[PDB]
Amino acid sequence: ARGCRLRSQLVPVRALGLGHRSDELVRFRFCSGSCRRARSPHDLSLASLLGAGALRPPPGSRPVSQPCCRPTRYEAVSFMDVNSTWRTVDRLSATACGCLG
Amino acid sequence: ARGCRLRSQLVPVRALGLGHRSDELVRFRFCSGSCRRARSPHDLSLASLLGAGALRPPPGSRPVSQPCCRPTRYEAVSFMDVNSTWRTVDRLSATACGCLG
Repeated sequence: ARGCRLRSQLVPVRALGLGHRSDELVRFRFCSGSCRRARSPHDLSLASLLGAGALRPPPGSRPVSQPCCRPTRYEAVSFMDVNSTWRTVDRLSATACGCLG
Repeated sequence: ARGCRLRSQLVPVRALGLGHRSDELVRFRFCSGSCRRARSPHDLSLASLLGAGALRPPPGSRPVSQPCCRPTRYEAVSFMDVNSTWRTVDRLSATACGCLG
């Protein structure tokens, strides 16, 4: 369950950051989880260096020592707005995940 | 400086987690930094949902909501071990970065 995989949850369209206020619930899918199984020699050494405190913190976010769990395919989310007009946002919801990079 | 880019530092071979203990340092390069401007519509909605606490937490790590800063190219690293034998690991060090999302 902690490993990289497709996740999903019903959420209101208004929470999607699309500028709409509809309370209609739509199933939003996304990717999250560990990708340690797909780590390369570079990744393992980076992980070891960080674990040993051998690396000085570069400016900004910490280096990721493994591929990131990201969508490999997407599908559109559609809904009716306040005027009963159909709206569609293409490729907004994930349909598959992978350990990329 | 906080944006995704190639980083570099001299590090002890012993800290690379290779099992081989050397005594010289090697130049190790990696990638780290932000990719916010590279967010896709999916990433933006995921970020909107996470920002509002609209998603229950999936087991393990939180989903990433922007491409990850990862290497796009690598190079070998070689070093002489404590018994005077040269060792090498292909593609151990990064030579270029990209916002892989």
